[PDB]
Amino acid sequence: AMKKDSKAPCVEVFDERDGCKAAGTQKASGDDGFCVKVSMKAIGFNAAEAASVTKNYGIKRFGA
Amino acid sequence: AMKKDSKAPCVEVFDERDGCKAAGTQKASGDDGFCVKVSMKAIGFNAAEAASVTKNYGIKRFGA
Amino acid sequence: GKAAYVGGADLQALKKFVSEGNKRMDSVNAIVSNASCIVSDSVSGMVCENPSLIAPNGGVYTNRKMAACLRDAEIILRYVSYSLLSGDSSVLEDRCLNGLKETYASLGVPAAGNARTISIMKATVIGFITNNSQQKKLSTPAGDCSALASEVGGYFDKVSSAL
Amino acid sequence: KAAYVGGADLQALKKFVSEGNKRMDSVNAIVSNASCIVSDSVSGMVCENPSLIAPNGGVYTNRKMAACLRDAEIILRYVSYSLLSGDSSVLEDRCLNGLKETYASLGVPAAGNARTISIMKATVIGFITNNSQQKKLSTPAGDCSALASEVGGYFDKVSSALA
Ligand SMILES: *CCC1=C(C)C(=O)N/C1=C\c1[nH]c(/C=C2\N=C(C[C@H]3NC(=O)C([C@H](*)C)=C3C)C(C)=C2CCC(=O)O)c(CCC(=O)O)c1C
Ligand SMILES: *CCC1=C(C)C(=O)N/C1=C\c1[nH]c(/C=C2\N=C(C[C@H]3NC(=O)C([C@H](*)C)=C3C)C(C)=C2CCC(=O)O)c(CCC(=O)O)c1C
Ligand SMILES: *[C@@H](C)[C@H]1/C(=C/C2=NC(=C\c3[nH]c(C[C@H]4NC(=O)C(C=C)=C4C)c(C)c3CCC(=O)O)/C(CCC(=O)O)=C2C)NC(=O)[C@@H]1C
Ligand SMILES: *[C@@H](C)[C@H]1/C(=C/C2=NC(=C\c3[nH]c(C[C@H]4NC(=O)C(C=C)=C4C)c(C)c3CCC(=O)O)/C(CCC(=O)O)=C2C)NC(=O)[C@@H]1C
Ligand SMILES: *[C@@H](C)[C@H]1/C(=C/C2=NC(=C\c3[nH]c(C[C@H]4NC(=O)C(C=C)=C4C)c(C)c3CCC(=O)O)/C(CCC(=O)O)=C2C)NC(=O)[C@@H]1C
Ligand SMILES: *[C@@H](C)[C@H]1/C(=C/C2=NC(=C\c3[nH]c(C[C@H]4NC(=O)C(C=C)=C4C)c(C)c3CCC(=O)O)/C(CCC(=O)O)=C2C)NC(=O)[C@@H]1C
Ligand SMILES: *[C@H](C)[C@H]1/C(=C/C2=NC(=C\c3[nH]c(C[C@H]4NC(=O)C(C=C)=C4C)c(C)c3CCC(=O)O)/C(CCC(=O)O)=C2C)NC(=O)[C@@H]1C
Ligand SMILES: *[C@H](C)[C@H]1/C(=C/C2=NC(=C\c3[nH]c(C[C@H]4NC(=O)C(C=C)=C4C)c(C)c3CCC(=O)O)/C(CCC(=O)O)=C2C)NC(=O)[C@@H]1C
Repeated sequence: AMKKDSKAPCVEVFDERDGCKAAGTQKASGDDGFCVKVSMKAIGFNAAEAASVTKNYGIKRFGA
Repeated sequence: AMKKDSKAPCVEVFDERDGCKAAGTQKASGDDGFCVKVSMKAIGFNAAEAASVTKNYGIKRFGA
Repeated sequence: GKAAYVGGADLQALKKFVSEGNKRMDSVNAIVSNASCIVSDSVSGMVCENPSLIAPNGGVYTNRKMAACLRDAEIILRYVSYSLLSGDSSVLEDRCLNGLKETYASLGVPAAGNARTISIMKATVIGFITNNSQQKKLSTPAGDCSALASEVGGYFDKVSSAL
Repeated sequence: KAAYVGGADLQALKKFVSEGNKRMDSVNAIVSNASCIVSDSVSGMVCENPSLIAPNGGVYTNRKMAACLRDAEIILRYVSYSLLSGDSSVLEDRCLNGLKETYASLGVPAAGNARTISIMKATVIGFITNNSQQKKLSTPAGDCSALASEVGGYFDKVSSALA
């Protein structure tokens, strides 16, 4: 059931085939540069983005 | 001197005069709804944004 | 209750188990890498087609109500992004939609507003996956991602129908 | 760690710097749009000189591009802190002191830095003077010409230090 906890699956997709590596981020084993990370996190309120939409909803963007 | 540690002052500005308050955020004394927060944070590398600019630099956005 | 990290042979099996694995990872990446603009453009579109939503005591009048709505749009988008990663809607159905229609009837979250936000999110995601997005294109090998655009379209439709 | 300035603490601060209320809106405009400011300025650098991303150009490969985007944000944030405090002593000491010499070592091209800085400057001033075309600031309407001149001067400080 929908728990009213604001939690959703946050997916991150990594393609590090250029060889560049950040200290501390090797959490899994592989030899191809690919990784997918999934976690459940609470999605938070963003007053700054709320403010921006409230002010700017009437402007068409992105060629949309 | 510039310390080569990527740390910069991250300023946050808060205007909560509508009275909406978040549990666990009264970090200073005041009830007029204004606050400024400053912390020093290492600014991180963003490969996703790097990839996007590499692909999309030639598109004029935002009616620039 | 912890982060799952899938790489190596674990990920190679996942990508064989789902159809069109490599294009599917790119499709997921497009949704999550653009999550903020997808959400903001869709909720903005809700309002500009029906601006009484932001009139006094309207559905997203005041920053708290607008913030709650942007949050919900993101929650829904991310359950859709996970359905596309895994290729089934079990988790979307059971943990996002199940009981959501009834929640929104009590709180006064209007159905016609939600349906427009969802349709715009679907249209925006399909535009990225098909490189019909105009301000940003995906950085992928060129090809046909129409099947995957259709499939993600069905996940969004499941949300629409549920509401 | 974090310092928090509000109430009487903040009320006196808005008193020792000019146009306290417009000033705080101006800072909020920089930090709330930091990502788009940085990405539009580095992108314009490259579209004006696309050899910067050709093989072994200054922002060729994601690492070099990511490092440049990072530096543009670092510089943008030290400028936002200058506008908050009404002086540039922290920018000068912690950001600019030693930076031209570090860049000439690493070969970070001065021409490109100079253009990133000019676009970030034009972008910030555009927001503060209501010349941004996609998004406007959520503020009372009025003239912020003086504060645009001041933040312009801090950007000019960076350009001269790195020229
Ligand atoms: C994530 C932002 C984005 C980038 C970057 C990009 O390149 N494209 C992006 C978004 C995008 N939006 C759409 C489609 C729509 N957006 C809206 C809302 C805006 N239209 C308005 O009238 C309005 C208020 C004035 C807006 C704000 C709408 C209505 C659509 C079409 C949805 C529909 O009719 O069902 C797309 C899809 C491709 C396109 O260009 O339309 C994309 C990629
Ligand atoms: C933060 C993103 C943004 C929003 C949202 C908004 O409403 N305006 C925004 C940005 C913005 N950009 C500028 C000015 C410039 N941007 C560029 C880079 C792009 N020009 C290109 O030719 C190009 C490659 C194809 C780019 C990408 C440039 C060159 C400028 C002009 C800088 C100058 O010297 O004048 C502004 C300022 C106001 C304007 O629209 O020009 C803003 C607000
Ligand atoms: C080199 C500086 C690159 C760059 C690398 C970064 N990766 C970051 C986070 C990260 N990367 C992975 C995938 C990696 N881990 C694995 O186990 C495997 C496969 C087995 C791979 C492909 C993961 C899982 C993560 C998240 C780690 C976590 O969740 O704890 C990263 C972020 C660090 C930061 O936020 O500053 C970086 C910088 N980024 C760049 O721009 C250049 C191109
Ligand atoms: C009600 C749900 C609002 C909303 C509230 C949030 N505020 C968040 C963080 C925050 N707010 C302040 C300012 C406040 N604290 C003070 O001490 C004073 C003045 C003396 C005031 C005006 C601060 C300093 C902070 C940061 C707290 C910290 O340093 O950790 C906040 C968290 C955002 C998030 O977690 O993503 C929220 C949700 N946000 C909304 O959308 C509605 C409109
Ligand atoms: C619609 C989705 C897009 C489009 C996508 C295509 N991607 C193609 C090949 C491809 N993508 C990746 C990266 C992906 N695989 C992973 O495991 C993960 C990270 C965990 C990532 C982000 C790879 C490795 C490949 C194949 C090898 C390569 O060329 O480097 C592709 C070619 C057809 C195919 O492989 O099925 C397409 C069409 N292309 C488009 O034009 C739209 C906008
Ligand atoms: C260029 C900067 C802008 C422009 C800005 C204006 N702001 C004006 C008044 C004003 N702004 C705030 C919020 C601000 N003060 C704070 O303490 C904080 C958070 C710590 C922030 C975000 C307030 C409270 C006020 C007072 C007046 C009111 O509530 O209506 C303003 C009016 C002139 C003046 O007060 O000096 C202006 C012009 N306006 C523009 O058109 C450009 C884009
Ligand atoms: C945006 C397109 C809508 C709109 C959205 C609102 N939702 C509000 C409160 C709310 N939303 C949920 C469901 C959300 N929580 C979850 O855990 C999940 C799935 C895991 C989701 C999809 C809940 C449980 C709640 C109430 C508790 C809470 O807010 O945390 C809301 C505020 C309602 C109120 O103040 O009573 C809004 C405005 N509103 C609109 O008009 C558009 C159409
Ligand atoms: C972007 C507009 C440029 C571009 C920038 C690059 N900078 C690179 C490495 C780098 N940057 C700094 C200074 C930075 N660190 C700090 O602590 C502060 C202020 C407190 C700043 C502004 C340093 C110390 C370094 C080297 C150490 C590090 O990266 O942590 C960089 C990579 C250079 C290399 O790999 O040798 C680039 C590409 N490059 C361009 O072409 C445009 C003009």
